[PDB]
Parts: sequence; C-alpha cells; structure tokens
Amino acid sequence: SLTERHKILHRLLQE
Amino acid sequence: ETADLKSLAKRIYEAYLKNFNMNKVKARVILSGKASNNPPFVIHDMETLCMAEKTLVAQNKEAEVRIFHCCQCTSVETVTELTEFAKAIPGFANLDLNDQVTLLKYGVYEAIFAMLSSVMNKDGMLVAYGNGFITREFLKSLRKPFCDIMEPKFDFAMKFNALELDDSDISLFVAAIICCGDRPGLLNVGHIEKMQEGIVHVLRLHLQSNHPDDIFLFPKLLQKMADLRQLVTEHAQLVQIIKKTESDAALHPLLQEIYRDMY
Ligand SMILES: COc1ccc(S(=O)(=O)n2cc(CCC(=O)O)c3cc(OC)ccc32)cc1
Repeated sequence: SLTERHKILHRLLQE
Repeated sequence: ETADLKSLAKRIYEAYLKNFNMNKVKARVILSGKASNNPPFVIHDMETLCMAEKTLVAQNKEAEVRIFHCCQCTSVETVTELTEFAKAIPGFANLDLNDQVTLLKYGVYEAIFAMLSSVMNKDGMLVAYGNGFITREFLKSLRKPFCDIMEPKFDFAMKFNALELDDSDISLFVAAIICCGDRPGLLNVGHIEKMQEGIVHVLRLHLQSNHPDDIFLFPKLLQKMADLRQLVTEHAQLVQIIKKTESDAALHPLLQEIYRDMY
C-alpha cells in the first residue's frame, strides 16, 4: 500500500 | 467548482505567498543587490565553504557529503511547504489520500526544480535564505558524482528564467505540475484530470493577460513541464547511484520515501 510506504508524507497530508 | 474558477488564479497565488518563505521577487532584489549595501556571503571555494559552515546549524565528514546533507535540509523544508501548498488547491484534499500522496511523490521535485530557477543565475544561487551565494563553478569543481547534481538544474533554470515568469505565473505552473492526471498508481484519474483542466484553463488566461506579447508562452510552459519530468527522472537515478555507492550519504526519511521506487 501507499499510505504505509509513505508514512511521514501521509501524516503531513492530514492536518 | 465551475464557480471557483473566477478567483482560482488569485487563490493559488496567495497560497504560494503564504507557503513559500523565499520567492522570485525577493530573490531577484537580493541577486541584484539594489536594496542593500551588504551582498550575500560568497561560497566559491573550499575555504569559503568552511567559513560559512562556522555558522553551524545556526556528522561533519567530507566537503561534498556536507554540502549534500545541507541540500536535503532545504529539500525537506520545500516538500513540506509544497504539501501545505497542495492542500490549498481546490479539490486536492477532497482527493483519495493515496492519490494526494502519489501526486506529491511525483510532483514535488518537478516543482522544486521549477522554483529553484528563482534563486539562480548563470553564476550561482542563493542559499540559506538569501544570506549565502554558492557559485556554479565551485559546485562543478566538486568531485566524482556530486559535481553532477546541480549543473543540469542551472541549465534548466537559465532557459526557464528567460521566460520571465512572475510568482503569480509560477504559482499556477506549480499547481498544474502537481495536479497531473497521468502519474503512476492514481486511483480516480478523472477527478484529477478535471482539476488539471481547470488550472490549465486559468493559467492560459493568466498568461494572456500577464504576458500579452509572448503569444506561445503557454505551449512553452507545457514543454518546460515535459523537460522537468525528464529532469526529475534523471535526478532520481543519480540520487540512487549515490545512495548505493556512498556510505556517508544519509537520506532524510521524508525524502527516503519520496525517491523510494519513483523512477
Ligand atoms: C538550497 O536548496 C536546494 C534544494 C535542492 C537542491 S537539489 O539540486 O535538488 N539537490 C539535492 C541534493 C540531495 C538530495 C535531495 O536534497 O533531495 C543535492 C546534493 C548536491 O551535492 C553537492 C547538490 C544538489 C542537490 C539544491 C539546493
């Protein structure tokens, strides 16, 4: 998955 | 959404101003030393590098690796800023979160190289928020691989800067760079391509009001976008080389996941 292989990035994406 | 086109340009622009510490109009006065009697410190050889490093963080290996790590710092800061910037593009946060990430994954460096042009001229570039200026020739004089990373970016920037875009142009450009319908692994293409269409539509109108004489400025910009894609793919492969055959070349985790399986 992506949301997993892009942790930090993902966290930035949500507020 | 057909409604929010009318102020779309204005909207994207002030997201750009809000979210990016350094911009073209700021870099240009600095690079033209007209607001100041006190120019940026010039890093043009190993000694002047060492001088600047004395400012410290306010590790420590070979010169190239030191330069290398510091660039990642600026890169991380910009990716972050771009992240916020994209959230501000109408309909971006309304996208599948796995799409919000692939858009950023493939788009950050294209947009970064595009924005880099602002802090560059044919002899070098502003660093450390405009307080420093590292020369092109010095960077080129670096060793084996490291002297190969910045040079192609100067090459792109010199041609991109000849277009004489302003920040209101550049903001829209970056927005279009980001909302690209043909990136790998995108879930609902259609929505995105619709986003693309609207941004390109206000871009073109903007170019025509803003640069009435440059009739094909927009097609020129389209080619820049293609050029940036190629540039980023190449850069991605150099960074991989260095990641393989360079022990002390650590990559910041945020950037680790960006390059991780890109090109
Ligand atoms: C000052 O701000 C920036 C922002 C970006 C760049 S860059 O051209 O993309 N660039 C990135 C890296 C490392 C990997 C990464 O940072 O992703 C790098 C290493 C170099 O070695 C001498 C030269 C240029 C480099 C330069 C300056």
